[PDB]
Amino acid sequence: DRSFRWKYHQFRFLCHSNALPSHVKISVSRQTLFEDSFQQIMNMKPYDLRRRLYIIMRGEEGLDYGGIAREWFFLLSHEVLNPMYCLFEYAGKNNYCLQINPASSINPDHLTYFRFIGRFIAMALYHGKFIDTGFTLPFYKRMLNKRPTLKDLESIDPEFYNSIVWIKENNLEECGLELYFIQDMEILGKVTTHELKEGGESIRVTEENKEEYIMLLTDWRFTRGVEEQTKAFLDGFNEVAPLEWLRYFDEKELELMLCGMQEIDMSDWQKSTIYRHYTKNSKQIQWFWQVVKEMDNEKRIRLLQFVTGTCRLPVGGFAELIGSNGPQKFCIDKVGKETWLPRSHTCFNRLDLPPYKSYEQLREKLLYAIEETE
Amino acid sequence: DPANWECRYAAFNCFIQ
Ligand SMILES: *CC(=O)Nc1ccc(NC(=O)C*)cc1
Repeated sequence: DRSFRWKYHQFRFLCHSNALPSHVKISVSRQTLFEDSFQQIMNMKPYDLRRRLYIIMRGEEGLDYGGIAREWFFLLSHEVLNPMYCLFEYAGKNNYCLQINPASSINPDHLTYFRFIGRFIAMALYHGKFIDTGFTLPFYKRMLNKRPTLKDLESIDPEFYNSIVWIKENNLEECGLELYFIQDMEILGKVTTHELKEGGESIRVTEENKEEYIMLLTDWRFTRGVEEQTKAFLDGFNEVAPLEWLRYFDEKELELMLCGMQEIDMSDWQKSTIYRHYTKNSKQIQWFWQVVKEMDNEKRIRLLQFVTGTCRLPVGGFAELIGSNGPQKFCIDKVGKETWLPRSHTCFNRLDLPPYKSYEQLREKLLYAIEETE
Repeated sequence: DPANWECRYAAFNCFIQ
């Protein structure tokens, strides 16, 4: 209800007033990083990781220990994505949508690595350090115990999302589709079928149990093949930092607490923006671009999360923006009627901006949907 | 790659402050 600054300040007090004295020593090499950090952190106690990080970069000349701290958290946040560990996959090309690999069991100790990552993420939040692993917003929603919605499906699996749109808005009794309350699952060539409800192996989906079947299938997509691994991550995280400490945050604020912010050069953002049904001179967009100028970079980067799904830009700027099909630039269009709000589609980096009446209307209704919707 | 994460600590700190 309150602002992000208050949520940040209150969370900093919890870590300050619950910190053990002295320091922990962690020594790593450039080439051993993942597996020195895995051994030493998983051999320490959860509460021990709460004492000052005294990182030893073997081979270097240790001076600035805050910078090696910022460095070690960033480099390790990218070393957990190594294909050799089979812990993570991507729902799209060019590293779009980072989600847990359901085939992580091919790593026999995988639950022990996920408990390790949970601790590593908790250490970053506890010590005010940032990561860049690239967890999706539904992943942060699970940490906040928020239930993933239908909108989140369009962010991680648009084709799965289009199937549920089609089911909801079509009388499937005319179109003639036998659907039951079941779902298959191929993990490592082993095909398994999950029952959505009690005895769903036998129950057709009709016009009546449809909206139910929709609440079920959505919840299955966010949990299938990842129940083990998610439990390991949260258990290791809760050991170091209690999960209740994040009760005030939302999924977009939690990403800010873990990834940080950049100043968003919109001389770049403006020139790398395409449109439907609009011109670069439509008084709508001439208003929109002037709104985003008066924004501070709090809400500027919140607009990025609302439209693109994350707060992190690619290294190439806004020209190398990637969607669920590959390179996809920032886009705005004429979608929605006058008494709507800005809705988005993160898989396309699209901002459905209805043609508003006045700048007063558009500065007012934009910031609300940016700050109160998803 | 320090400029990557360093720019993110600076922008974040200037907002809070
Ligand atoms: C991160 C980036 O690209 N730019 C940037 C802008 C400003 C600041 N510092 C303040 O705003 C106080 C840091 C980085």
